[PDB]
Amino acid sequence: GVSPGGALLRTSRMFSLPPVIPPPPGNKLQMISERASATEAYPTHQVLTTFESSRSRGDWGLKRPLPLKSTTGTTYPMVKVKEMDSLEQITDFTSGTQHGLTLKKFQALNIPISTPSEIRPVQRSVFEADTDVTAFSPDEQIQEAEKRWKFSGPWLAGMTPGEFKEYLAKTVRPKRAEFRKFIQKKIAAQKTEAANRELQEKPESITDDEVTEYLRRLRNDNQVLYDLVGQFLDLAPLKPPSPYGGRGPPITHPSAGISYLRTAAYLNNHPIYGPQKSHPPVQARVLKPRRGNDAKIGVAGFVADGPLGSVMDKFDPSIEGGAKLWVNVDKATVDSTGRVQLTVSDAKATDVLIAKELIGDAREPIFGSAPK
Amino acid sequence: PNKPIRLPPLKQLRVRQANKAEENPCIAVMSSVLACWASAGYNSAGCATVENALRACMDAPKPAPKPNNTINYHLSRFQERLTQGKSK
Amino acid sequence: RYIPEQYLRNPPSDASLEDLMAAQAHMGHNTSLWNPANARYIYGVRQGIHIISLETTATHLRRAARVVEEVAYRGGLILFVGTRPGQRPIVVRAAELAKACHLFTKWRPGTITNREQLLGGVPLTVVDELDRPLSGFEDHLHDRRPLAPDLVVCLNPKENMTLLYECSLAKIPTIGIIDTNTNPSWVTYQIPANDDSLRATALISGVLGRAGERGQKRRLEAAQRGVVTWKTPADVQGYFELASARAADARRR
Amino acid sequence: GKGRIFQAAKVYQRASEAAATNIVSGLPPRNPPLWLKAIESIPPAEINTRPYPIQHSPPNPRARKPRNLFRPTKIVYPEDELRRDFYRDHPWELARPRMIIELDGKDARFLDWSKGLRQRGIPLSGESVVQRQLWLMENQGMTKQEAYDKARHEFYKLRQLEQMERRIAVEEARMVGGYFGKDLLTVGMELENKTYESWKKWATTEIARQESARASMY
Amino acid sequence: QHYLMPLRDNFEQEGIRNFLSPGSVNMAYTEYQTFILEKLNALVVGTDFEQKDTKSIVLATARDPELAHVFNHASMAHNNHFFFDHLSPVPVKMGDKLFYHINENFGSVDTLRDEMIGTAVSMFGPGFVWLVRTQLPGQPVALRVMATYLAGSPYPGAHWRRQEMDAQTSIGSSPQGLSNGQRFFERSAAGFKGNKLEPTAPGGTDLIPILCLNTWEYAWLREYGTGVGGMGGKLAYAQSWWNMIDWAKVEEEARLETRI
Amino acid sequence: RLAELTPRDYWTIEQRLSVINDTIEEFSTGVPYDENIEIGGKIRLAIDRCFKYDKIDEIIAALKEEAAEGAKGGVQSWAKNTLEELTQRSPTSLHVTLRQMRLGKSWGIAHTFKREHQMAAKFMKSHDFNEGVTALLIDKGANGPAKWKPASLDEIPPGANISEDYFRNDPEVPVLELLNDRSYMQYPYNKFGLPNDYDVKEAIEKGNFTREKLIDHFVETRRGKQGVREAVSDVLDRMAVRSKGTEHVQWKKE
RNA sequence: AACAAAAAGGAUUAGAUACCCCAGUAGUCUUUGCAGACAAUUAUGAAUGCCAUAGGUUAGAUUUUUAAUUUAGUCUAUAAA
Ligand SMILES: [K+]
Ligand SMILES: [K+]
Ligand SMILES: [Mg+2]
Ligand SMILES: [Mg+2]
Ligand SMILES: [Mg+2]
Ligand SMILES: [Mg+2]
Ligand SMILES: [Mg+2]
Ligand SMILES: [Mg+2]
Ligand SMILES: [Mg+2]
Repeated sequence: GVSPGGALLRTSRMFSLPPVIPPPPGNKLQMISERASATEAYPTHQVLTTFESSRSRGDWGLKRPLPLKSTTGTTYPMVKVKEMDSLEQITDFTSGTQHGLTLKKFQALNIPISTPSEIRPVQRSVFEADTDVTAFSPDEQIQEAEKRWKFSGPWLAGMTPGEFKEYLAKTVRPKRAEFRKFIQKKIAAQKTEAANRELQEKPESITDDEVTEYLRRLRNDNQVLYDLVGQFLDLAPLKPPSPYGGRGPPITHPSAGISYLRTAAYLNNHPIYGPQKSHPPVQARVLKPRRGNDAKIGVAGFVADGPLGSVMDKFDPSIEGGAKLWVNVDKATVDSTGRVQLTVSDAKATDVLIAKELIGDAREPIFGSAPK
Repeated sequence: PNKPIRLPPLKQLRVRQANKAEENPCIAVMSSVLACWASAGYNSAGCATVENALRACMDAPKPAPKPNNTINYHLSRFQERLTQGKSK
Repeated sequence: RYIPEQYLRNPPSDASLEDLMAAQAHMGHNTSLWNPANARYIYGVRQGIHIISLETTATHLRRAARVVEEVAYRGGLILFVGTRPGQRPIVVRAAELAKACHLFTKWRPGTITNREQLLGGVPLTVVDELDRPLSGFEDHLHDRRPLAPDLVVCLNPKENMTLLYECSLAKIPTIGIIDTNTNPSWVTYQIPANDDSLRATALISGVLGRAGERGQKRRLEAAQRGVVTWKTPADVQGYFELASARAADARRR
Repeated sequence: GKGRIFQAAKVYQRASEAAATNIVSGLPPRNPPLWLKAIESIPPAEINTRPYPIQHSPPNPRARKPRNLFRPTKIVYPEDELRRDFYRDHPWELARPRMIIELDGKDARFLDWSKGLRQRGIPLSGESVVQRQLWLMENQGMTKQEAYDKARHEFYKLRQLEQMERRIAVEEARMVGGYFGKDLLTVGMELENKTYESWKKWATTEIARQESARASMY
Repeated sequence: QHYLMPLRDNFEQEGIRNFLSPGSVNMAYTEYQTFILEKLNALVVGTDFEQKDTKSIVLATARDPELAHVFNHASMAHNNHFFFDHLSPVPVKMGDKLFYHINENFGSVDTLRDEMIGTAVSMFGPGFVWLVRTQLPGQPVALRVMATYLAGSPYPGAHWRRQEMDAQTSIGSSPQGLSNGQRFFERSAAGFKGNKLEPTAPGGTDLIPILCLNTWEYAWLREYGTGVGGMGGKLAYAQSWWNMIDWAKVEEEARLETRI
Repeated sequence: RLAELTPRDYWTIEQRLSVINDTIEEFSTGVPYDENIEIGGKIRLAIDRCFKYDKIDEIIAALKEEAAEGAKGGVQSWAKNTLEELTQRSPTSLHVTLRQMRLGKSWGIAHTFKREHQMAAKFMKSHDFNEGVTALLIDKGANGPAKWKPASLDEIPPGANISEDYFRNDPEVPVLELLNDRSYMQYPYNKFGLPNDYDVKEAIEKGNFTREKLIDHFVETRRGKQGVREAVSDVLDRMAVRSKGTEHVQWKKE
């Protein structure tokens, strides 16, 4: 019954703009700044592009054409729109290269994302048919639920004392009746197990008496109870009797849609030298030197801890442009908060020399001149 | 804490002192000279370097005025859009 | 299937829903900065702005296009008014097609109600069925008062309301692009659409330009067959009466 | 009343009457304006008549004294819920630029989601996943999660090959004497140098400022 | 979207009588160009190149490494159709002006014949062999032969991806190895830093590809076979191709300055 | 919008219709982009080659040829399907129906209704009508297919004309008395629809248009009526020959 | 305790009851009554039905609680009037 004009808008490109997702979650009790805000952990608005011809006119498929002062001249045309029409009759926009190019930088490292491992390194891919699964069935047993990553219930350890009370009085309290039915289904199957077995050599599931007594038998073994309660509220397992239980489930996909590579078990064949041992190094910056009990380094837009090891010790104003060292990214993963934590590992000497050779800035060429 | 209010309809949105008011520098230098005279004394020896600094300013040429800050022009543009409107 | 300067090199005769939606002719203003009066064209609310119904735009656009055609078919003087940074090429092109007058700057208040002073020195001429000068009206082009547009086609009624008021004050029909926050009672024929878009304005103006062009064509085709689709205006008509009076004296005297 | 009495809707009525008779009683009325006959049979449309707007969602049946009856309603589709879910699971999918500038508007004519994610005219993005998800959920009678899993997994495989081509493309190109320009990584670091040096200057100045400002405390 | 277009003289339905059967031309152009374009469309389905022509994509999408994979499909589609727009249903007689100039740069029509053919087999890889017209500010128009590995653009605006030398066997420890090695790095270092090794006139008019020869496997692996026994094979494919060159059209693109 | 229209009392009936026609075209959303003319091209040509005779026997005989495999027309599927439906209806109605199609082309609108009354009055006494209606709508298709008094057209011998009987008004049924006396031979204003063959023909006999210049003539006269370009193109694909190249276009009939 | 009409002193001033100053009693406060006047004001009696929006704000409610709907108040700026 939709009108033809209303049927075109449903599939229009503008109507496809995703809603502004909540910002990257941070500690609920901090002193965040209000007037000034730095770049976020992950993007929140959709980045836009246009044709080189339509950009010279300021046409971005928006309400009105954007100004040419800050929208033309750059190589990569990227822009974010906070409001298509604000109270000032202007499209409140801003450059989107902060996050747009950071994705391109990270995708130039050629590194997959793997599930974190407690401290024999085992980098298991995130995109697998055994772990990456959201759909389920009620009949499924508790064990497979650990594999999942998208739980409907909240994380108890993460919730604040106020949020916890609200959850109890608005999600758990008005569920006793339904929970009683859930037990009946379990008790029903229990009666069928003995019958089926003896028959080799289900009931209507309506017994309000066994249920009450069934819960009094589990008061001495709280473990099996929580195991059952976690299935009715879809809570992330917390006790070892494990995966991502230290910081809780990932609010997003374990890869967070930043890289879709499954493994890095490849050897880039170099033209002259041949198949190299490790991956090409990457130059990074130095932020917050040791002399804060750790050093921060900027590896392709992201901030990660320095390798476990001058340069990191003290700051040096004389160095122009700042201290820049080469380094190899070993492992990358997404924490519960959504940040992209990189296991930056010190690079080798030959790798840097080989990689600089193509750039043409290598002081001494390994090819030919090198006698030994 | 509440957020900044939406200004009522004003005749003209502007700032009185568009450009900062520059304070005569050595008026402070004179204060130091006067201070030393109070503590040390008028016909003393430690006041030489301070008194000589006061003579240095008057001889030195005054700086040139800064370029006007065009802030009232942009405020007049977005007045009707930022506030409730204009009144007359 | 899309060139930026396609609405100028070859504007379309009629604009379909796709063309109007592709030109952002439905992006209304913010929900807060709306005019409840023109809630008859709004379709819904998305992205915090009012969505103008695509069908409502096409219907009013075709209607206005018919108005421009007839007025040009009856020898009317049309005026295309677009006063914005990037609307100069759009208005000039539309005028060429419809053989009309353009205006891409701040309309001087009092050019219709006080035309005697403003448009005093601008020269005029006298044409005929086939739009060619008629020698013999030299004395009439000095006592004649300036002209007024028989139809104004505004592309930003919200900005310039002094022009549209003189049109209603001087009994002149008008056409305008009414946005979500523009009063629809300022113009005679509304065209609910997005006026802040330089791509929709080029489309709407192109369609109206073709209308005038098609109208002018019919008029000239009917003039070559000895069928004039317009009679002498009242002003010039009076001169003929005076001409015979002065000529009558020569006959007797 | 800051407004003015507009009569743009009555230009024909007023003009038609003024041209009915002559001001000099006892003479034939002069010819009317040239536009009077052009819009004779085209009366203006009705304006300023608040109708019942289109209801895009069931109105609250419990409200006994409803307000805002003449207010346009919000447009919500079933996709909105799905788009929010997906893009929250893949926040870095928003860094992939997406053009919302329609070319001709005829982009929904060749979209058949029964084939797969890849379609004609639209790029592989979260939207294709949602539309594909919605299709499976409706036609194939799948659940929200089930349809989400299937379509989502196809999205991954298509993105993996895309990233593999880039690496293999540049690598293979150099095997036959192919050289490229400055990669994005190197360029990014260069710009930081120019910006970091500017910060050093400002820091040095303000540092010296405080030192000179500390001499006055004593 | 980029869509396949017809061939010059209805070769899709009939094909060249003595060079390629209709079936071979079908699999070579209609069933391959379509595949390449299908991939190309998916790559530029939502970028600035959604409406750009193949050549514009080639030149524009050349230096940037991140878009290397787009260059291949775009360039391949261009070169492929560039190779079919120079054949003819019947052999054409070489133009006089062209015939003369050829001898002045290669010595004879047969000298150039065996050079291009010889270069093909020498490559032992899929590539395109061109016939380029070189010109400099004061130097007269001079022709030369160029070999492009896999997808290689002969134009000077795509020098980054010229791919004229296989680094595998052309860079060793011998005297030639070191020489080739230096050039390889000299180009990379120059290109990376933005320096220009060889000045080129604006508009890329120094080099104008006149004729081409597709040596890819799919083109000839069917009609001429594997080539075991020398009967047919890649060699014969190049030979037969030399008889269908539309020398008339070749002369037109040459645009030789009147000097006779 | 139709309510806003206020015509003048001195406007001719033609003017009033013109205003509405132009107003109804303001709400046109455009014909579908994929749906093609169903009865057009081949199928349309087949209809003119099998529905020009005055006897059902000849008509069905022609369809059988088209249905027979290898027919030049290429409408075999349509032809076969059509026959299946023609052999499932009352044979009496077919003869009677076709009879008035040839006689109704010369009657007036007023005379038509008067004859149809007497014509329909004899159908109430007929057996087919009382049987078909009862066996279809009333029974809701129960008891299987209806049973016409003549089982099939084959039963009706060639030399027998059953059509004539109905076309004889009886004195028992009084002549229909209409509410007025207005009448005519052809519709006064039936030109609002898409151009048909009559319009395209007239245009060619009064002009020197080309294959592409003729389409623009109709698109201009109707000023963008949806489907004019497609309709006119179809007419020029069935009854238009390239007699003098692109210079002129003539009809195939000649 | 403090403040402070009155009474009184010191100044100012042409004169100074005054304004200013040193001090100072009723009174202000507590309990029980009288008294009933106020710019006791929103210069707008109380109450009911009804009329288009926007930006804040107060106490709640609902929700995909991020941010939007919504009930009852309050205050700015407007449309029709
Ligand atoms: K006193
Ligand atoms: K309020
Ligand atoms: Mg606007
Ligand atoms: Mg006191
Ligand atoms: Mg009392
Ligand atoms: Mg009081
Ligand atoms: Mg009272
Ligand atoms: Mg209050
Ligand atoms: Mg007020």
